[PDB]
Amino acid sequence: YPCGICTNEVNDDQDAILCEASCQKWFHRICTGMTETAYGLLTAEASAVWGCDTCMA
Amino acid sequence: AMAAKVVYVFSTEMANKAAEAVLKGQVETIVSFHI
Ligand code: NA
Ligand code: NA
Ligand SMILES: [Zn+2]
Ligand SMILES: [Zn+2]
Repeated sequence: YPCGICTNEVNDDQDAILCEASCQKWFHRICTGMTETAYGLLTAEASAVWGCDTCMA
Repeated sequence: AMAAKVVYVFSTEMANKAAEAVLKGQVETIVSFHI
């Protein structure tokens, strides 16, 4: 899956995040600007998902 | 059986802000919404 921001492949050993607002693209965490701590908290919370800037705007 | 669930959708900005709130001891969790 190509990262929705940088176009490079989102690999298994990279922090990956899926847009669950609509587009269902994968992104590298780092490309989104999300902190590692925010990513850890969001991925641990079952009632919380992420939406990309495009789908949220 | 049939259920419905509310799922909160965070932008990057609001994910980062919610983490800051947790770190600052202001809320227990990133979905601890309040007044
Ligand atoms: Na989550
Ligand atoms: Na997500
Ligand atoms: Zn990327
Ligand atoms: Zn999206």
